[PDB]
Formats: sequence, C-alpha cells, structure tokens
Amino acid sequence: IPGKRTESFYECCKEPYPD
Amino acid sequence: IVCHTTATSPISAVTCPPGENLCYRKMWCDAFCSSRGKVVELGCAATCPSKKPYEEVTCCSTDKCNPHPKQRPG
Repeated sequence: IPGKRTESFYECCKEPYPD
Repeated sequence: IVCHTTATSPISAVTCPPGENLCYRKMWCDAFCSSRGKVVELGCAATCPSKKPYEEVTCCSTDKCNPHPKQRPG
C-alpha cells in the first residue's frame, strides 16, 4: 500500500523529491 | 515582463500577474543536495526582502531572473 507523500519539485528532474 | 513557470516538471516560461512581476525561488538546501542541486520552487512575486534567510524565499526585480539551469557551453 504505497502511502506516498506530497512530493515537491527539485532543480529540474529529481523524480518525486522524497526518495 | 516574463517569469519562469512554477517548475511542475519542464522548466519553461510564463507571464507574471498584474501585481507580481519579480521572479522568486524557495530553497531548503542552498549548496548541493546531489542529483538536482537544491529543491528550488520557482514562481512570480511582488516583494523582494533580504536579511540572512538561512533557508527562505529569494528573488530578482526583473523578468526570467530565476533561470535555474543557465547551462551554456563556450
């Protein structure tokens, strides 16, 4: 069951920021 | 005036609102977190303070003045 955070942006392309 | 997008995924370019004009960048690394430098959340703003943020919202009173890539050969 992937909970998944409220992932933000990074420089350009760090995927979903957390992990 | 222009100002870079919010930075959803593709760093593009967009117009600023009737009030806001300067480009801001919000960062909580300000150095090198590896992979993608720092968090850096683009966006248009109206004010630009300065007093040692240690992690806050910076900006520049101009157009696309937050270009995070700026990577050009020579």
